[PDB]
Amino acid sequence: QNLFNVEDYRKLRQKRLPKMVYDYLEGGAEDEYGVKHNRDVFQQWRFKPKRLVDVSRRSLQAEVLGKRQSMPLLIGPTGLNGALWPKGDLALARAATKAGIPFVLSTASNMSIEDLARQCDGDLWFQLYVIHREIAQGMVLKALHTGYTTLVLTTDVAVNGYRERDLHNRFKIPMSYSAKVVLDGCLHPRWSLDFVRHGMPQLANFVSSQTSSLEMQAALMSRQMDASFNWEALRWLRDLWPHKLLVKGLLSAEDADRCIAEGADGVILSNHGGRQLDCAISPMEVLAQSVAKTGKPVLIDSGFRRGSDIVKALALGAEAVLLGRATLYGLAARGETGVDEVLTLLKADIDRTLAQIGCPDITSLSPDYLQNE
Amino acid sequence: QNLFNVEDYRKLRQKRLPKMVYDYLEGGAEDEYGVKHNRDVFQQWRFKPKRLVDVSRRSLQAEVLGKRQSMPLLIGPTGLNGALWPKGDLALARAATKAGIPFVLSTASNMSIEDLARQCDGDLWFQLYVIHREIAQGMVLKALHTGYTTLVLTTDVAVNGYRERDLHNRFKIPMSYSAKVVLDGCLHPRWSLDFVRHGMPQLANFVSSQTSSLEMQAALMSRQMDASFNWEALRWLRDLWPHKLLVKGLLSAEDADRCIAEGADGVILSNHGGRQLDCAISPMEVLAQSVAKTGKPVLIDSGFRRGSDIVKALALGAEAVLLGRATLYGLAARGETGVDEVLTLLKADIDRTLAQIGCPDITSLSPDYLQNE
Amino acid sequence: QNLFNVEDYRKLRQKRLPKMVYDYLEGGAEDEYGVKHNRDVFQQWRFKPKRLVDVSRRSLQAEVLGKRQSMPLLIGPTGLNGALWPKGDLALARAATKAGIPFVLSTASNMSIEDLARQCDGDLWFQLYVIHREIAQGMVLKALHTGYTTLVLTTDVAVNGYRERDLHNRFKIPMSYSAKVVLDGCLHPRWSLDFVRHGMPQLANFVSSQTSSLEMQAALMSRQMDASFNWEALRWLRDLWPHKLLVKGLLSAEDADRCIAEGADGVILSNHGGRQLDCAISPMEVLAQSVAKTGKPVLIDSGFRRGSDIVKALALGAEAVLLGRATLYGLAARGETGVDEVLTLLKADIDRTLAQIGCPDITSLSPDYLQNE
Amino acid sequence: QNLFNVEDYRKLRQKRLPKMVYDYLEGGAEDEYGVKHNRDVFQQWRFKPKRLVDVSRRSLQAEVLGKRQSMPLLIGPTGLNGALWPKGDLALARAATKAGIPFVLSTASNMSIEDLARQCDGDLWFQLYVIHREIAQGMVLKALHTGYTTLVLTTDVAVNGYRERDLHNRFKIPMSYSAKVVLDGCLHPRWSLDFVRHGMPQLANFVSSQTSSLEMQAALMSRQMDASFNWEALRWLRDLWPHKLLVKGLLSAEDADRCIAEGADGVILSNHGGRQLDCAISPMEVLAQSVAKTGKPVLIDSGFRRGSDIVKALALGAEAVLLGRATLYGLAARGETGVDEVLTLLKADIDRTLAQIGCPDITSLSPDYLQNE
Ligand SMILES: CCCCCCCCCCCCO[C@@H]1O[C@H](CO)[C@@H](O[C@H]2O[C@H](CO)[C@@H](O)[C@H](O)[C@H]2O)[C@H](O)[C@H]1O
Ligand SMILES: CCCCCCCCCCCCO[C@@H]1O[C@H](CO)[C@@H](O[C@H]2O[C@H](CO)[C@@H](O)[C@H](O)[C@H]2O)[C@H](O)[C@H]1O
Ligand SMILES: Cc1cc2nc3c(=O)[nH]c(=O)nc-3n(C[C@H](O)[C@H](O)[C@H](O)COP(=O)(O)O)c2cc1C
Ligand SMILES: Cc1cc2nc3c(=O)[nH]c(=O)nc-3n(C[C@H](O)[C@H](O)[C@H](O)COP(=O)(O)O)c2cc1C
Ligand SMILES: Cc1cc2nc3c(=O)[nH]c(=O)nc-3n(C[C@H](O)[C@H](O)[C@H](O)COP(=O)(O)O)c2cc1C
Ligand SMILES: Cc1cc2nc3c(=O)[nH]c(=O)nc-3n(C[C@H](O)[C@H](O)[C@H](O)COP(=O)(O)O)c2cc1C
Ligand code: NA
Ligand code: NA
Repeated sequence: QNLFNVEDYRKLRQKRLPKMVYDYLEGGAEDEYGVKHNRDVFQQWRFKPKRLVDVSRRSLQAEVLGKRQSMPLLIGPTGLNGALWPKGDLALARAATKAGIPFVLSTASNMSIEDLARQCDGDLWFQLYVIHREIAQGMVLKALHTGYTTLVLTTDVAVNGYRERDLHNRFKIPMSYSAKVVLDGCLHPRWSLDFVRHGMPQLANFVSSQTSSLEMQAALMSRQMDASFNWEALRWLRDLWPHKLLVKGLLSAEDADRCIAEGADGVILSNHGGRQLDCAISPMEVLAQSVAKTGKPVLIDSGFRRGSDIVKALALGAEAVLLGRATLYGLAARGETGVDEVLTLLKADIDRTLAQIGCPDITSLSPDYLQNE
Repeated sequence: QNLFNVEDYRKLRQKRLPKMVYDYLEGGAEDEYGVKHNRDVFQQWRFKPKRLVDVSRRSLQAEVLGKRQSMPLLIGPTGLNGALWPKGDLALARAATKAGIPFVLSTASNMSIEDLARQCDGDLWFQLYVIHREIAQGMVLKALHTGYTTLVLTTDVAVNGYRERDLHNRFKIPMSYSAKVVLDGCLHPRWSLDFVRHGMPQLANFVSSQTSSLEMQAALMSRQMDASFNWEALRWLRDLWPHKLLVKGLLSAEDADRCIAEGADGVILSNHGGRQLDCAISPMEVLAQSVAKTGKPVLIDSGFRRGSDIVKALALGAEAVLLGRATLYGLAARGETGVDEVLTLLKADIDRTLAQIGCPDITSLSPDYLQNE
Repeated sequence: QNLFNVEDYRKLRQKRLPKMVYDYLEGGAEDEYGVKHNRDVFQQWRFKPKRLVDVSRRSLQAEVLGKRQSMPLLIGPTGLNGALWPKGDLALARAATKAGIPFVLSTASNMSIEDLARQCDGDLWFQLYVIHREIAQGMVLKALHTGYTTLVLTTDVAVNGYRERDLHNRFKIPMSYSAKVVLDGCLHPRWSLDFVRHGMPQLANFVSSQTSSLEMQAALMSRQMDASFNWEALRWLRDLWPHKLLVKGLLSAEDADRCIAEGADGVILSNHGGRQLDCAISPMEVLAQSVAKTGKPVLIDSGFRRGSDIVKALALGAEAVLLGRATLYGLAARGETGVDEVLTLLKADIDRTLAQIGCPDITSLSPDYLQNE
Repeated sequence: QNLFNVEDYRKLRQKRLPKMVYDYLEGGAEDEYGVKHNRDVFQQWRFKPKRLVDVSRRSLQAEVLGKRQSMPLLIGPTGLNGALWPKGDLALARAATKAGIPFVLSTASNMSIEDLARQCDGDLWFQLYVIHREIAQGMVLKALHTGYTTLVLTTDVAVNGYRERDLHNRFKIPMSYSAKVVLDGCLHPRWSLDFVRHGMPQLANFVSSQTSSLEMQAALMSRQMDASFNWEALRWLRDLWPHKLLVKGLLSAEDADRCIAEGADGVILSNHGGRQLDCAISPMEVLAQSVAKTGKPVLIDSGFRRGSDIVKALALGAEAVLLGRATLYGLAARGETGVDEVLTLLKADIDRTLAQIGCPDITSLSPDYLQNE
């Protein structure tokens, strides 16, 4: 284990995964100015430590939507985790659970709402795309009836982002074979062996006797995307769903406030990890405004790789941070154990950062610890 | 092939064109800080999407100078397109009309005012350089009588810009042969064959028994450039031309306002794609100001390569964007089909961008969708 | 040789030291954005020279904590200098005294408090880490009774910084052998020979019959670090120590002011040379503010390599600058002579800088000689 | 002649000159952040052209210190031009004269005050270092008696800058032979042949039967530098010199104003081409302030390579721009003809720039043509 940070796991993923799958994981939209901006924006703050503060007893635990967890991270929703590691959705969820944090299941998961709730008893969240009311109500109810605590509505994939790595690779659900496909698979024998042994992953929440192939399932899922979803549909969802409701994919304090007005319990500021709109702002640019404007839980993702990144968001008011690629690196490098190791480092990293800035209780973070640069 | 954006066609044009011709198309003035700045300035804005907006039915069509077109782009005027592809002016013109947008013919075209109007029935514009009243009145009249709808006066080539790529290549109108020339032509057989079969392109609006070679046509054209053209000459032109009149090459709101005061119907903010003055501002720096100061159509060019670039200019108030090199890459790679394809990508790209930022009708764009950085 | 500045000695140290030891000396925390920022920040000021000032007689001497020295530098505290050169602590100490400046011995030195005082008669300072009162009182007392004039309390190593060079190299106190270790030692025969002849360096202030190996000494030292050290413990130390007391590792004027309030004689602004917290501010960002807020001696370190760096800190109000790596490069390249030489270059460099900016007496420096940029 | 700008001549110099001489010409002080800043600062302004202005008749001529010249450039003072080209001082002066502009002779020239006035009838300036009154009065009077019109006092070389290229090369007046010297001379046969044919250049203003070698002359010149020269000595000089007096090497409006108060007719803002103090401001940073503060001629140098650079200084108020390296490139590349060609380009370049920004009369330049960026 010569692995000391998230980036060491990224490097390991790139060796195990075929170029085509790594490009699906790593790529962003168009020129990828956005993913770069998602990282660079964190250099806009530096730390002003408070010295001679007793930090001998540190606590990372905190309340997210009124419920205590061991640190303010979550494993956020990502589709097709089964391309990365067998039963990857369950790997992630078990690691989140051992680490004391929630896991968010994707509409596009390779393991169904119900199979995951049957095999793991952590705090499971479900994320729903913007889709047409009928089959949406079908998923929401399966999540209700199996004990999912909070529902996430992702609003930033009405239409698909223009990801040119996937276009250059021809990475699309009807795959077939190719000079490049076979070659890519052959130079990555560990993954290909895993792939033959276990088979093509399925869009498990679209499976049935009648839609029994991936090509069939994806076609159904894209037919269900609803680019007309508006504030009215959100009220419909608020009324259908009795527990915690969050709106994901927002990039303004104004939309954040409107979501709360229509009944949301909180929001997730996000640009989908730079995968949807290359020239979108980072959510860090509207965090403090959205926190000040709403007074309700503001969570955030997009670009987080280091404990200092996370700490900066928490000091500006964020209730918690969702990990996408960071823990996905652990998954495809080393499976469920990889995810455990990444969360173990990030916890140690957050904990070390709190020590060095003189703030022993994570809930007492504030901009006072930041220099604006 | 793998052609998914404008840059992929640049790569393709660079392979087909001989180095000297590629350098005439691509180059800018002196150090080329200006062409660089023309691209970089677009990073001064990022997008704040509005979510939970119905974007299932999008419209790109808009009024330019009171006339509806399918999207707010134009193929702007560029000279010597016949160096890029046989009958290059008509190719560009036929593609613009299929796509539903105007095409602007250059004073320096390889096909004459009249011959283009006899071969294309789109919305044709004519651009006139600052030149001496006599032969200017001649071209203006040919254009009026052949049904051109709009006249644009280009005001930024009083003197020739200092383009050091052409100087180092010895790319000048008395060409002759050389070790390098022949070598360049021989390494580009598709283009050289096209050139041998079809001959030396000619300045078609300067052809006559007396100026029967390209050298004589260019000698005449540069002797006709009139660095004294002032506000008086503009009024003279305004009285001579009864239809829509635009002034191109402005880089201040004050000059824009004066152009409107002297009867112009609108302006084109431009620095000639960085080809005339390396240290000129980008026209994006004075776009919002010119829109507020004149209240008349403000169009713009210089630097546009991505749909996101175009959308940012439209949200700051521009009526439309003219393309120079972007559609010239398609022309020089694959002719009229290449041009079609580039316009097809840019229309889809603009449309996708509108979807992602939550603005379904292009006419409702505003700075509200922008963050200034 | 061709040794004309500090960087030339870095190049020389890098050739003699094995890669693992060079990485312990050179490395910083995590991404090393901090060490980079420590250098770059000096570019935020440029010089406005005053001309037609008589600068024929220049003086570098100045009062630090009321005591005259030949120039306003100190060799600050660094641990494990014996890894760089035999008797490295004494070499540094003997060179400082020849140059007329204090030397600060580290808690983590390879030569004991008492043995250094028996072998050098300069102005010796002792730096104490934040540790448990019992053995702290022991070292403080050894230093008082052996004639140390100043005590500095380093407050920024509650927890160890995350230095990934050492982790990737497996550079840890239970070392052992390896393919890479032996290879590294064999490619650096001068250093390896020195190491074989002289043995494993020891934490000399933690030596006893029971902690008779380096592993045991380091085990003891890290168990003695006291993350609870607070303002109360500082008063305790203030009463225990009768002479000059400084607090090192501060990064705010507010903490500086509190340190003065609790009896300290001055402070050292520091981020431990970027080794503890990658995203910490440079202390130059809070230098002028700390000087104005306390009105007491404000010293500084972190990033200094050029005489111009030093002069800029002095014009903003700093009483003196401590050197870490700069004089360690001289030590590891050429021992006590290397250290002498580096101090000789830096004194000449400071003196030349004063000549060029028209300020003949170092004590009259002021921001008036600076432009903020 | 494939030479279209100053940089093409720099490239040519580097091939003809031995590395050691090129490094003396090109190098700056220490890290050479200063020369880089001297270039980069010009990117802080861009141009806002005025359109539809009659620029058919352009004039470059202007008054410098009340005397008309053909363009507001000067060839400024540089020592050891005879290392670059035989009788280089006379080459430069003849080119300045054919181009209609003054030439400034250096104290450190390879041709004496009197020999140059005997062989060229242009507008000759003399620059004097800060030196001890006696031999200074000897040079000032020779310049007076031979018709030099203006005297320049250079105040920024009290002590020598720390130029590490010269230190690495051992480029010092007692040269001798060496592995590197002979090798350098052998790989540059054109220059070495020139050097044997004509001999070691001499500090011609320090020549006599008694100080008849370069080693003797340089020793005398460095003994005469007077780091005590102050405002009193300046008044002495003002009284000794009856014609125009300028003070060179200033970097503040305050010193500029003081020079005028003590009788100077104007100042030259300069940092000696980045050769004296790496971290000095560019003089462009205090140009507009010095122009506004004094109301007397403010000239400038340091960093000028392009006509746009020059134009920007003139629009901020500068009376004229002195060239150092720019015309020295022409000299060592191609002798007197090289200097002619460089000035011909720069005139064409200034003239083209005025056309493109719509300002036909150079005296009507103003900040109105600039955008601050
Ligand atoms: C405009 C909208 C377009 C829709 C965009 C949809 C993009 C989604 C990408 C679909 C990829 C389907 O995910 C599927 O995963 C399987 C197993 O995990 C992998 O399987 C495939 O890739 C590997 C690459 O070496 C090959 O060895 C294998 O033979 C091939 O079938 C691919 O990853 C893909 O077949
Ligand atoms: C601290 C202050 C130090 C004082 C600084 C003084 C630096 C000044 C540099 C002095 C160089 C004297 O300039 C003199 O020029 C002659 C002819 O032009 C050149 O002559 C020399 O260089 C060339 C290099 O190839 C050799 O071939 C030749 O044999 C050698 O003598 C050198 O340039 C130098 O000898
Ligand atoms: C491969 C991949 C698949 C994703 N799938 C989904 C998804 O199915 N549903 C969703 O709401 N967000 C999805 N996301 C977005 C993440 O939830 C999250 O917003 C993003 O990854 C955070 O950016 P980061 O990767 O830099 O941490 C996906 C992200 C990636 C990288
Ligand atoms: C090869 C080339 C030729 C051009 N010729 C003309 C021209 O003849 N008349 C004109 O008004 N503008 C001309 N232009 C400028 C363009 O009309 C347009 O202003 C510029 O290309 C826009 O910048 P862009 O290439 O970055 O899109 C030319 C540009 C290029 C690159
Ligand atoms: C190898 C090394 C060891 C150090 N050891 C100590 C130490 O033991 N105690 C301490 O207070 N500071 C220690 N420091 C920090 C230095 O005292 C000083 O604050 C820092 O080196 C200044 O930055 P600079 O290297 O850029 O000059 C150490 C620094 C280095 C590089
Ligand atoms: C090789 C060289 C020698 C110089 N010698 C002198 C000199 O003897 N006296 C003087 O006043 N300035 C001298 N200068 C400074 C120039 O006069 C001028 O200030 C500087 O070169 C302008 O910067 P630039 O080279 O970027 O144009 C010298 C500059 C160079 C590069
Ligand atoms: Na299910
Ligand atoms: Na003389």
